[PDB]
Amino acid sequence: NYGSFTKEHVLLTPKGYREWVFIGASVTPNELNDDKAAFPEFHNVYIDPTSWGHWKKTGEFRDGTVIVKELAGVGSKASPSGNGYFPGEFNGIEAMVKDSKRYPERPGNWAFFGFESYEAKQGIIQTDETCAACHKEHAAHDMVFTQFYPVLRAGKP
Amino acid sequence: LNYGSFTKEHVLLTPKGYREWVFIGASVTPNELNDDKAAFPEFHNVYIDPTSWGHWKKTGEFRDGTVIVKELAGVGSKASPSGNGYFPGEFNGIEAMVKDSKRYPERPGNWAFFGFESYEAKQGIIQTDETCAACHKEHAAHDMVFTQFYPVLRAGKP
Ligand code: HEC
Ligand code: HEC
Repeated sequence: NYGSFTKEHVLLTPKGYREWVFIGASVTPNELNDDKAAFPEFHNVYIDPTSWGHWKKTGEFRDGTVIVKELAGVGSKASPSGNGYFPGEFNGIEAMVKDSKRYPERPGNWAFFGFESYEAKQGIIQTDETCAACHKEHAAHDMVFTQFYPVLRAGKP
Repeated sequence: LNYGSFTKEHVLLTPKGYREWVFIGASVTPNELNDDKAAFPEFHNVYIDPTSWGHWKKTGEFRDGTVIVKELAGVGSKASPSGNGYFPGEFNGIEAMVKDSKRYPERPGNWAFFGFESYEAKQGIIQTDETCAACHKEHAAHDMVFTQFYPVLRAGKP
């Protein structure tokens, strides 16, 4: 079980998630979003190893699934490989945890967490309006935007 | 504990399970920003093997036996509920590089670079130094790897 939680079932700030299973990266640069992306700017997304094993067998997110979206800045727009976007420095993380026992009234049993900094002890749980509304509305599978996770789409049975 | 499988002629066999290796960073060179034909289209998701990641945490150096896989994917869209930008589509192919001072004593940095004809190919095709190493040698921040674009590596070294 890769998440740890407070008494009130708040996700403690994940550690070592960069050693979890990467499932996809997207980029919303500030310069293409009126100088402020909602989630600036590169997004590197990870699912915990245990939930990955379960996804390879079921194509479903189990209770205990932790997904971390790590934000990084655009570091440059041209390299020897051509023009585009290339990452810079880390900016922070978002996370979501699915758990029908801890979050029985949350849409999809998912809890969404923001993090004040990489130094924070624990996440801040989010109201449904702030995160779950957009994800339920538009994500291809169980409030996870799998249309942007080719690792997931190719790993499911 | 090495992650590269090789023929007897030291040819790297097509890496399997590298999507469970340690992701070190992602970039994108969209076709539309490169004359409709990027050199490596389009998203690049880069992995380093778990043993060499463990060694990199300790030393900030690539051990003998390092395998790095660059997985290419398409731009699947440019707009999503999160904003405008680039979002990946389907998998396009892989590039790889393997460090080995005994198998590859005459290659710059002892790196062998491999292209792969498709995801079905049994093995890679080792590349001449002109085709890959020359660019990597000449611009990569560290030991022919573009660590300026791998924040995972930079933050994970001592
Ligand atoms: C990516 C995200 C992830 C990664 C898993 C996933 O479902 O994709 C997490 C854990 C997370 N966000 Fe989310 N989000 C949105 C989109 C389109 C993507 C994938 C493409 C990309 O990386 O840009 C996400 C969309 C939205 C959004 C639409 C207006 C809302 C308001 C949010 N997301 C809000 C939140 C959170 C509230 C602070 C939060 C903790 C999220 N998302 C977590
Ligand atoms: C990315 C790459 C990687 C990942 C490791 C790394 O050093 O970044 C591999 C294994 C690989 N390529 Fe290379 N390449 C270049 C640049 C700037 C980046 C990182 C930024 C990005 O992802 O876009 C690379 C540069 C170049 C280049 C400059 C003109 C050439 C000709 C090549 N690369 C050629 C090759 C290969 C020849 C077929 C090959 C097997 C590569 N790269 C592997």
